[PDB]
Amino acid sequence: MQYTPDTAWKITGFSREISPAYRQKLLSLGMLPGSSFNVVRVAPLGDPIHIETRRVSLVLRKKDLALLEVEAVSSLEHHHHHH
Repeated sequence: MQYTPDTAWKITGFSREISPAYRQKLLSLGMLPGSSFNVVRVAPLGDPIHIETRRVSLVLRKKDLALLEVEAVSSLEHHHHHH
């Protein structure tokens, strides 16, 4: 139950073992870590991990997810604009 259809994963950064292709993609986009993303769905049949982010959609293999540094979020904090 490591991967679920609804999970808020925090993005900390890519691992060293990470491939040059994926790593380069981070360099190409100025949207580097520092936020969280939700999983669109998880295929137990044996398909890669499909994830969606308000920024863009992307799919990575299970191994790729393990390599990427991620952390679960449960802080649950909100600020009031006024009053």
